Amino acid sequence: AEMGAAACTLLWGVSSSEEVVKAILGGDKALKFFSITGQTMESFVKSLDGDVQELDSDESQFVFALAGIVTNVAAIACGREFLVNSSRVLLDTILQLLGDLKPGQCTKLKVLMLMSLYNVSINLKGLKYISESPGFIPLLWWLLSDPDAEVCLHVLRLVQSVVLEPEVFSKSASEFRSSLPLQRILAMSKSRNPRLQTAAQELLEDLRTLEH
Amino acid sequence: AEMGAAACTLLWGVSSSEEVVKAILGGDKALKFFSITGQTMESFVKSLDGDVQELDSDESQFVFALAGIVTNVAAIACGREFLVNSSRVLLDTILQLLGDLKPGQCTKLKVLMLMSLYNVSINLKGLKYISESPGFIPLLWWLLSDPDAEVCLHVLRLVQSVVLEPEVFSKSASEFRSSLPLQRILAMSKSRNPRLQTAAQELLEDLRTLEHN
Amino acid sequence: AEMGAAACTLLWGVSSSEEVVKAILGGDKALKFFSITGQTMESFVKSLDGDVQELDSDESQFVFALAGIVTNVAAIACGREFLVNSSRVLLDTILQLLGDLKPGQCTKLKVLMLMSLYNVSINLKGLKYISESPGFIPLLWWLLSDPDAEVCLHVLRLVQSVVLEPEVFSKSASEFRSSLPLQRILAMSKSRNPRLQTAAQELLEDLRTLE
Amino acid sequence: AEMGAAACTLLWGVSSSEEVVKAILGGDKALKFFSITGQTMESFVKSLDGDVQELDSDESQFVFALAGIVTNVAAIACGREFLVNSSRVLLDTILQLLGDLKPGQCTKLKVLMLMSLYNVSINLKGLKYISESPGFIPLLWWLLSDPDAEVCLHVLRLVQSVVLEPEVFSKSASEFRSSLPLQRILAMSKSRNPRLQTAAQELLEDLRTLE
Amino acid sequence: NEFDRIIENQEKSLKASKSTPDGTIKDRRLFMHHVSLEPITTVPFRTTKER
Amino acid sequence: NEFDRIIENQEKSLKASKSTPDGTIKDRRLFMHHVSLEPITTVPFRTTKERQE
Ligand SMILES: [Mg+2]
Ligand SMILES: [Mg+2]
Repeated sequence: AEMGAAACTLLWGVSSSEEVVKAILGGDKALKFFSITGQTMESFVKSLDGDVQELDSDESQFVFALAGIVTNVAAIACGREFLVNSSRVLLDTILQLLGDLKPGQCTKLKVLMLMSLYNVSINLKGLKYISESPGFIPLLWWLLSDPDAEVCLHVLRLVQSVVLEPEVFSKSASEFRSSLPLQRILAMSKSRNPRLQTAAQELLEDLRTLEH
Repeated sequence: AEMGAAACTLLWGVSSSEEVVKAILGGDKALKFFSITGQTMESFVKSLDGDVQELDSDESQFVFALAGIVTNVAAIACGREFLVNSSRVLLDTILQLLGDLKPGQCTKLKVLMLMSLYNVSINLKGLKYISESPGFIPLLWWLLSDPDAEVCLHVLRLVQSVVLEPEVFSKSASEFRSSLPLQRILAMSKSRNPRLQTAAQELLEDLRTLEHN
Repeated sequence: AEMGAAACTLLWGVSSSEEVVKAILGGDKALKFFSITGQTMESFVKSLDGDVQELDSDESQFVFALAGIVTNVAAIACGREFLVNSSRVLLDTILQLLGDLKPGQCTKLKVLMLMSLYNVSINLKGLKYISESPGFIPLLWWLLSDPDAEVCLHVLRLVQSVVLEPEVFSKSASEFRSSLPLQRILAMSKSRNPRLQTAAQELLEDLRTLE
Repeated sequence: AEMGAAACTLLWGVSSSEEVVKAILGGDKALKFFSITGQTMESFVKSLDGDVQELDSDESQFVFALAGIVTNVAAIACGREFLVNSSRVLLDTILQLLGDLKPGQCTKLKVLMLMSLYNVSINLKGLKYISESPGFIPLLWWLLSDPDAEVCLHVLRLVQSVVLEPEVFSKSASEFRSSLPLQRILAMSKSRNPRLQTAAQELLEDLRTLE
Repeated sequence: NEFDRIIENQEKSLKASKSTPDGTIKDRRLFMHHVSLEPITTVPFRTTKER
Repeated sequence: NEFDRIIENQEKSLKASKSTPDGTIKDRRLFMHHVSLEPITTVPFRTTKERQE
């Protein structure tokens, strides 16, 4: 339990290098690593119906290392490419767990998960997969109602990534912008948190730029 | 349980890189990792009531990943340097577990452990620490009584390593002439396995040349 | 054609590195490199209908590069591991093509193919997969009736690899050894080709040692 | 066709390593590969009927792998050294294909090609060769009339490399200053995106300052 | 380390650019006239602060 | 390597040993008292158009 999280934390540290990411891609075949990662993350959040955060514990540290590794892998071009081809079930689990986590519950896990979804959205197929996932727009609205500013920032960063780049750019992406919580984005553009204010400011400038 | 061994196995794979080994020692969490590694290896050995190992699902693969990582870390100059400064208890555990494991029992674990002791011996302080450990010479001649050729090869390689520093070898004098299994090393210098044959041949050359020079 | 073989030859050269081999094992996902390799090798031997090898050709060196890359991948522990888990169809194709190629036809291709099978046999599952493949013993007999000494040498090296190691040992391996062409191995043990004579001698010692 | 692009794509992946680039150059088929590379790239561009930038399903992925490999080789000191000494016909082909490709056509190919010319310009002889090529300055301005920002960025990066080291700049100065577009480069000095913002800003602090 | 231009102004160093099959083909062309989107690389938590 | 025993003999060099998950677990233990089986690494053909060095 303690040994498992220590190994995962070391792996999270070394996964910041492309060379290590290439080496973990391929290893998932005989270990089922990305398949069992989603199961471990799913098992963790389902184990805590109550309690907002059980921090410092080796159980949370283990899943933080897991989401941190998924983010660091997705940060590398072939890593996000591998995830959207092989580990679509892990992406499903991340998207599901973000909607299953109530506001204020496991804030650091939600940020890490949102950072991996932004990274996979850099890949063309990964953007298609995330945006076309069930209840995606209701999820964006749900995550923006979180009181934590860092969570809101990473939802806006994902929304900006989805807004940019043609999703055919005809009426599929035109309807997407209309369905955003524009009232909340404007409230966050006047935020006292400077990182959040600038993210909502930049997303608003992008939304206004693409307005017909 | 399954997730823990999968992460250890990935770490074993990437630990073959110097760049990854430096990054492991650089992160302030390696010291905890190496202290609990020895405890996990000790727990695994004590849990075996002989038998064999039956490639224990994510149990043997977990301790093999652990000994594999310790070996790959010690293979790097700053890794064997870190181990002899920070993880001396892990070295104690490796030496203990080698004597605790019966001949023919967990052969793959013994070669991974004997490989890491050779690698740490490459470091000057690491050679001092291993050679001055309690029943070190009785442990060497006994590990030679193992029927597996790969174990015998790595014992000879470790013996050659201490033998190659006649300053360190001079502290462990008398028992090196009294208890050495000259007959088994001689038999090894006639094996049809060339790597085992020349290891024993080269060790015999150095043993006979030190007693006279 | 010419460009395809030049790129494959370049890849064969760099595939002698473990670092390059690890990097090739992920690529097989998006572009099925080992799946299309077998198809290209299968297509090449099928194309030699009423004819034997042409050599110095752009098509000859393409499939040599393909079988050279499969060998160099299998030479690395995780490469042979990957092949027996992911590319079992490529192994099937290699074993099939060895039996489909008539003696004296595509000698350099048969040697390269026999070298990759020896390498995958180093992996425990790879040894079971090859030895339990249909018509494997008749194939060993067929390949030993090849006049080329280098082919015979690599068949004996594969046979030696199969003979060594448990393989249950309870008449599962006991019957494998008795079913080999011991007369041909004996004739090759007195061969005038020194590399072949020593392989048959070594195999004969191993067959006598385990008898 | 499919097999050729799969091998080229793998080679593109592993060519990001200096150790692989050294190993490639130390190969008998290396001079052949880079000679036929230019021919394959030339053949590809002389097939486009407008259509899409790339028609995809290999062919385009084969030539993207080819330009990607040339870029990754030139990124290594001995790789750019090799190219200017051995493959100056490939450099001629890259420069030709950049002028042959109309604006908006094969944008990803143009960026990869512009990246390899910047990389070879890091080598002293490589800078001399590119800057002294026919119609080089008219090519730089034609490429800057491309609507794609990434193409414009890599043209500015090459221009900056040429204006740095004033031995080569104080030779084609009469051609660069009395032809430089002040309605594209001056208008491009906009804040818009930061990597383009600084690309033209750094160029302005060197091109205008000639005193 | 010999035939290449080793510039004196360290602040205006020549830096070569490498490409990848997935980066060039499977990724979105995110260097645009708006801004460039770039990946996030996370680093483990340093809980209980540094000593 | 500030530490590390740097031996005064060239042929008696200390050489470190690294391990791999597949080499250690998925491979056959082919180092025996008979002989050691080892993989073959092939190198490209130098075509029947060999000029010189
Ligand atoms: Mg749900
Ligand atoms: Mg057939």
